[PDB]
Amino acid sequence: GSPEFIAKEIMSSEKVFVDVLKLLHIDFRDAVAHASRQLGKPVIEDRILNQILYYLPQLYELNRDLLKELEERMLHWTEQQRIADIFVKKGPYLKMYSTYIKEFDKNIALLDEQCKKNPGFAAVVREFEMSPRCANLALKHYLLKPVQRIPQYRLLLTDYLKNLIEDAGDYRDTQDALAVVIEVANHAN
Repeated sequence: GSPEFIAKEIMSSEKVFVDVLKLLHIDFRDAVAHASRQLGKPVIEDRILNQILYYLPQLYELNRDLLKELEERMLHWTEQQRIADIFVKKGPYLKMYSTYIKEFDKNIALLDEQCKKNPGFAAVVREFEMSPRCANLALKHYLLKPVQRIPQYRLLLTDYLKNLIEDAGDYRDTQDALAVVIEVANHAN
């Protein structure tokens, strides 16, 4: 059925998106930590790294849990055809993507500055980008994914709503979830 197919695509694309958040918050951060242990001192100041990886601990925790809830829903779809309440519940936290989007250009410029002016950090970034984990895509490519994810939620939830029955089941929560994600998406303007 169309609603289940679209909900499955929300889940499957969320698996990929959470893997990007892992790449940034866990794998890249671990690479910096590894270089810092090799050197015996931080290769970059924590406060600067955390601004480059802006809100990534919060976003990783938020979407890791969103994903696991979606996975539970899709495993039990026969008995309960609902996903949108999960987005509505997490609304206050999804609003963190608004500041992520609004600060993106400044935080990418900070990444660029730090790679040009801090050679130990530049080396970690380049070696990570060339590693199989990144597959020779720049860190900025992955840091853009949260910006791109919010319009994807909008498209997917709009298609989901189109295939629901009015004022039954997940319909009203899908409307409210769409309102949350549109408010976030507008910060790209």
